[PDB]
Amino acid sequence: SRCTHLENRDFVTGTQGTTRVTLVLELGGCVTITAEGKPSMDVWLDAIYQENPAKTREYCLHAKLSDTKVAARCPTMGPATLAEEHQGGTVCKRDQSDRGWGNHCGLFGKGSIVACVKAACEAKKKATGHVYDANKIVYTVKVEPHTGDYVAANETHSGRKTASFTISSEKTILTMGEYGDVSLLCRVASGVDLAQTVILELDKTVEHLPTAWQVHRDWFNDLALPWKHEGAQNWNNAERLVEFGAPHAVKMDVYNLGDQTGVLLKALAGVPVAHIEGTKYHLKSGHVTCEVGLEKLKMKGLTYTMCDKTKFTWKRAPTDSGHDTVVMEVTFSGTKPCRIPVRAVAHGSPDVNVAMLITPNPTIENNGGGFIEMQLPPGDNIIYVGELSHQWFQKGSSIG
Amino acid sequence: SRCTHLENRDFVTGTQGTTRVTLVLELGGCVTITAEGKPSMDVWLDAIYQENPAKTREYCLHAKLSDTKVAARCPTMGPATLAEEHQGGTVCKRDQSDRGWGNHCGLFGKGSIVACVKAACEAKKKATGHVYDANKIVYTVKVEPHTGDYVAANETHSGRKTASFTISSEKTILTMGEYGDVSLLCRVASGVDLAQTVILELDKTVEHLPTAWQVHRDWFNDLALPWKHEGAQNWNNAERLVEFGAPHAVKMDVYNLGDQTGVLLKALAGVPVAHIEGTKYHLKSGHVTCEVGLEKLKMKGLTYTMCDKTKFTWKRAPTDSGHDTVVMEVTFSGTKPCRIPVRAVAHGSPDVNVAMLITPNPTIENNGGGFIEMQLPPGDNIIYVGELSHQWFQKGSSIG
Amino acid sequence: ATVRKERDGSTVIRAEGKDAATQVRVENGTCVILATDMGSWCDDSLSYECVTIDQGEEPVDVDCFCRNVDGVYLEYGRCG
Amino acid sequence: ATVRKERDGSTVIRAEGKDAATQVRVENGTCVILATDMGSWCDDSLSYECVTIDQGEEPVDVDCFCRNVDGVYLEYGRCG
Repeated sequence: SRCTHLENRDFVTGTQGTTRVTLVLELGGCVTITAEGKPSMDVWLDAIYQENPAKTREYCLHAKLSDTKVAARCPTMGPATLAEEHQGGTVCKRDQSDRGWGNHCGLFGKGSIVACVKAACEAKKKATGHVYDANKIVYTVKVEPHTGDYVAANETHSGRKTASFTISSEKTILTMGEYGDVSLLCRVASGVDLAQTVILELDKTVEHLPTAWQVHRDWFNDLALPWKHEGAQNWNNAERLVEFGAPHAVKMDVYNLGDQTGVLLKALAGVPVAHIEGTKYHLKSGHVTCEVGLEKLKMKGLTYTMCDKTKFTWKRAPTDSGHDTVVMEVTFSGTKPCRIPVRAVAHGSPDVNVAMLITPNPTIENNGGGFIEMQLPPGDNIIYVGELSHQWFQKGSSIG
Repeated sequence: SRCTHLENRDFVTGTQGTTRVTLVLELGGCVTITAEGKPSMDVWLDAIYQENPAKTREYCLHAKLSDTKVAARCPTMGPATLAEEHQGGTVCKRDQSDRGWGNHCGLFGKGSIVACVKAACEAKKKATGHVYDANKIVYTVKVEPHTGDYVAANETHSGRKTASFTISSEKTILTMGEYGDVSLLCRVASGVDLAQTVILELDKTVEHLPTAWQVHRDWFNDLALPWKHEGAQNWNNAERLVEFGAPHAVKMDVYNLGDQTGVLLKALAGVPVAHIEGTKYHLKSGHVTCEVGLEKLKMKGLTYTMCDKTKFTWKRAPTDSGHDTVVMEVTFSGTKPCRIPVRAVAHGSPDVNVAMLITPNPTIENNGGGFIEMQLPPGDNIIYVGELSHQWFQKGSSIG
Repeated sequence: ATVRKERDGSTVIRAEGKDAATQVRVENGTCVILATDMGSWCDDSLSYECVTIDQGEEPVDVDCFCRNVDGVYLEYGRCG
Repeated sequence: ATVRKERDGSTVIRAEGKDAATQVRVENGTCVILATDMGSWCDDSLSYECVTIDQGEEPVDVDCFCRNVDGVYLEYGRCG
């Protein structure tokens, strides 16, 4: 099962009477719910996303400079102008230059000098943003029976059910097929102002980079780059990527400040890299709180025959699950369907079953079936799947 | 004169007997030497340069990444290898990935994962260096009579003479034509270890940038970029422009860290921008110390007739030179060649000449001539070029 | 998707964007390619194992997996 | 080098790398272009005055200067 493989796997084992269970589901983790007389379900937060979020401002990583003009006046001849100063598509610098007879001035002294350049952006050199809205986010919670039954014929996950919630629609009932019904009441807890969360992307170039990053809107708005709203004619703060040279008598050179990709990516080291799946923009981190209702969950294959004790084989012998439980898979040569006779005993006590089953009524189906998961006390145990045995030593405490 | 126009202009006015004068000539400045019974000379440090300096190491501003391979082993199956680890043209990362049954491992636990990528450099994305050698530097000192005589026919500077020195050859005698000879003994003082001075250039791309920068070798060698010596097969420290992604079961993505041009140019803000004129690499700042010998300097046009007092016109009337001296140009309608009758008087003293001439024997040539420069006491003066007068008020002290 | 049996026993599937979410038959086995960031073939490439999943097992944390065929490798370019 | 008399009285010389260290005649006057960083015509350009130097004066801190012609401007691209 997908859940058995995760580092962040939590267990919730209800009592004979428990019908409501409160859970925090984090992105990238899972929870295995076990309830007596009920099957085990794997519940997990699959995604927190918004489709088509509002675009923020866009930034310029590399300025395209052009049509540089320099105007100069002589000492006491007033100031030098260029119309480009009261224009938005430009960057300008007023300075003074040393003037004299050998550069057409009747006076030796400082004279006015102005240089202007036309600032735009290079093709594919923008950093774009999208901001979230709590009113528009969607969060997907998945439920699947913990049986380890996969349809490796059409590569389909059997019994997997998806519940989609919004801030308004935050209640659901999922029908787990022949296992009955599970109710979920999930409240999203962002902890972070979604309206203050930005997803940042960079226009694709030849180099291979992460998809996007999840940044705080505070920070994103403080980037020292020219910016604009998609549709705007010119870039605001275009002067951030320009450097003016020392003025000569009537000439003053205008230089570029380089490609800021490296600068930005240095800042983004240690920032969580986020995913985009078409129109779906994903929050890299978050969690949700559910009240899981198990009352309508029924045990599958109760009236099935018990599997013949001698028809078992080890498909996968007892191994540590990585969560202080033992996992295994059996192959049953006999006639299907049927209930597996599984138990475990601690050395010295043949008559006492010590197996606290995570898969409560293991059955061999005419399709899948055969996976058993159990919690065993520390020490030397023997695991029995009918007459089929295997010794297991259980490590003390937890290595977590 | 070029010298009259400079902010950093110094005066050296010798006495009747002085024949040797010690001077510090800085790049970008000039010195006007005045000696009694001798003409005035404009001496200046024109350049400190080295032709074809030894190349330093070259750095990579943008890495070209390719042929990414990922190798993985299962828990307890030992380590994952790729030959690319003991190779120089690559960057590698050893990590551990979460493994289990659903990714071909019989055990659940961390398994070895290695990712390797081939690191090279993008076309035109290198920063190159050249270092200096005191044994190979050349320094050019220019001498020109301070007369303001230009051949605006063939656009040639009349009387300008260039002396080239090296650490060995540091003595010279320049023949100033009809003005005699000036001897120079110049000792270069770098103050900075030339062998610890680097000139940095960036490979030309579409953006307009400064030519080069003069940096300290200490700093240049500490740049956090991959580097190599021209000719080397691979880049050293190629790992400086690579970022490995979170390892998945058997896959681990390798990303680029962007174009470092912006990063480098941010560091170079406030660094002196240096010039390269073909094979000539120029030190942006420096100075030299000369012992200037004036003994063999003769006064031109001593036996010339005195210009007719009434044949003068103001070409350019007395104006402040910007160095507490008064400059002017006259047009002489009469017959050439001749010596100009120039003097100045302070109000109340018609009989006393107060003009301390910076151009000691002004003459009207059959080509050029007519420029006068003088130092006048503070207050109300009258300047006379023959019968041609002009009032001049002289500012007190100095505004320097 | 092209399949080649590189002389060192090994096998290599070279896939593109068109090959995403498809089944490819290799030898007696079959491999499923789920890799989303695929493009045209070039230098900007990524090569890794296409895991053999034991019959009737759910693949986990893999975007390329095989059944009934061992030692399969995936390579794709990220251009276009 | 091309010379054009832009209707607003003004005149503009558009020069290239080939035009470096050359004399160009504009109207009754002549201009000398000394600009070292010149290239082919493009967007990456620089435009500034080409100073009228009074007859028999040494030009100082100018890389473009005129004689006997006023209001001359220099433009060049930095491509190739």
